[PDB]
Amino acid sequence: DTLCIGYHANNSTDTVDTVLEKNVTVTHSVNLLEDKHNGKLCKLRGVAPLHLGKCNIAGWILGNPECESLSTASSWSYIVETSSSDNGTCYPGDFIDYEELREQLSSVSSFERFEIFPKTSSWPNHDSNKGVTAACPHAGAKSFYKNLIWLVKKGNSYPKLSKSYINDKGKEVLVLWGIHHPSTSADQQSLYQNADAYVFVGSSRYSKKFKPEIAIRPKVRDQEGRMNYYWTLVEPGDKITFEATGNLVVPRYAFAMERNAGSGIIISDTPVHDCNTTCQTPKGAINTSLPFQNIHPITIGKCPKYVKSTKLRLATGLRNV
Amino acid sequence: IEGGWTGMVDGWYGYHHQNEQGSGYAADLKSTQNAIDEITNKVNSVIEKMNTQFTAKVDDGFLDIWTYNAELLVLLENERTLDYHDSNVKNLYEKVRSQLKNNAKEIGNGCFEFYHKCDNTCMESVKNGTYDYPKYSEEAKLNREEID
Ligand SMILES: *[C@@H]1O[C@H](CO)[C@@H](O[C@@H]2O[C@H](CO)[C@@H](O)[C@H](O)[C@H]2NC(C)=O)[C@H](O)[C@H]1NC(C)=O
Ligand SMILES: *[C@@H]1O[C@H](CO)[C@@H](O)[C@H](O)[C@H]1NC(C)=O
Ligand SMILES: *[C@@H]1O[C@H](CO)[C@@H](O)[C@H](O)[C@H]1NC(C)=O
Repeated sequence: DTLCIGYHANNSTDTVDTVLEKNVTVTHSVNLLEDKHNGKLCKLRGVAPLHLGKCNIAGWILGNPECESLSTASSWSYIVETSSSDNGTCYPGDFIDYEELREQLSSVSSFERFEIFPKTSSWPNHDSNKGVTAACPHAGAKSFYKNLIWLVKKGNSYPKLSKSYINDKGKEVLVLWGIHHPSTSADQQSLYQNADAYVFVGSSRYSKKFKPEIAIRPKVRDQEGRMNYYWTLVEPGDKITFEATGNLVVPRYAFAMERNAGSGIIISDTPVHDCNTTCQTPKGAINTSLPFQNIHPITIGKCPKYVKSTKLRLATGLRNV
Repeated sequence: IEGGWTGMVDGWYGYHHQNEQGSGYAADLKSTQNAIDEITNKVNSVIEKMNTQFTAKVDDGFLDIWTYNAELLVLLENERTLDYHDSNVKNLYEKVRSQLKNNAKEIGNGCFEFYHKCDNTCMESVKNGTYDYPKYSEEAKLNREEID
């Protein structure tokens, strides 16, 4: 006629950790991490990211010809570039304030490409057709970025150059140009005729003068010269001017745009889907009311705090046998 | 006690009794109640406490320690738990063991073998915290002494 005492041994197998014993199996626990994700890259709240496959942001924005087809949009949630996207500055050189630009462009609401200095109209006294390199081949022939023009002496004279644009668009206008530093004085002279050549660029938000550096850098894509790439945001009301006695690689296409509070740039070989989520990761997305995750240091939108720990498992209840 | 119960149902812990009536399982209420009332309470206060400063190495040095600081918070409240319930099992056992005393044999293993005849409302009586040692005293002493 007994009465005894005992406890629960659960069907549930998840193990947690203690001081004196690590491996230990329990009946109940909670996990504060999230290992799991949909293994996809989604539209973040109904907006699709932008995906540049073989191009990185520079070649894309510069209009590298390998980026010719790619995609477009007025809008994107974030930006994704692959591990394999190598199409950058095909003429060797430094992109300036690159990181900052990358951040401005992570999220965009309206993005409008317009040709800020028409190739036909804008440069009557300089030569707009010579501007190609083998450094930038397209279709088996010498080529250049689509969004810039490499301007060159017409003549045997390279006159002084000033063109101005007022921003009549409704938004910020991203404008990009570059500076050509040729390899030798002879090189300098062929292109711009003028050894004394300088370049100046200005606005309400921006003022800089440029002197090119003639020198022989190591051959890259066969170039011993260099090209620095610069940019700025011209305010809606604002005006921007350009002066050069040489060495200036002029804007052709610019972009009217309005930002969004930055998302990131995700670098992943993960594929996009028509799916959607709140929280995007390089590896995938996550639906969690969960506090953390070990998944990736890089998260987008509203996301669980990243953590480098393997497993966080508490205990709701006792051991089992 | 040397094992758990696959057959337990309503809760974490309780008793299993075979009387002249029948057998089977059951568990307690308040003991399981105020258990989680205290547990989920603790589960909160830990994680809640972590946060950050404003008490009035980029993140690379901070993070690694934040974790190391956090990881242990679990290795504690975890440890402080498997001991917590264990304590509540003991407490369950002893609250009966003092109640019954001479009346039942402690064979251990959470198990008691009643010297007298216990059937329901005596059982639940024990459970209610109200059990009569006098009621069953002789019914016990007789049966117990035949043994010795
Ligand atoms: C676009 O990217 C591809 C690969 O990222 C470039 O092609 C490589 O060019 C380099 C030197 O020009 C060579 O080492 C490789 O053998 C080439 N591979 C391929 C696929 O052709 C291509 O030149 C890039 N185009 C531009 C203008 O940047
Ligand atoms: C995902 O898609 C719907 C409808 O396409 C969109 O309107 C919504 O904002 C998204 N869901 C979220 C944010 O939970
Ligand atoms: C995951 O997110 C979607 C968003 O619409 C929702 O419908 C679904 O119930 C969520 N699942 C969980 C586990 O919360």
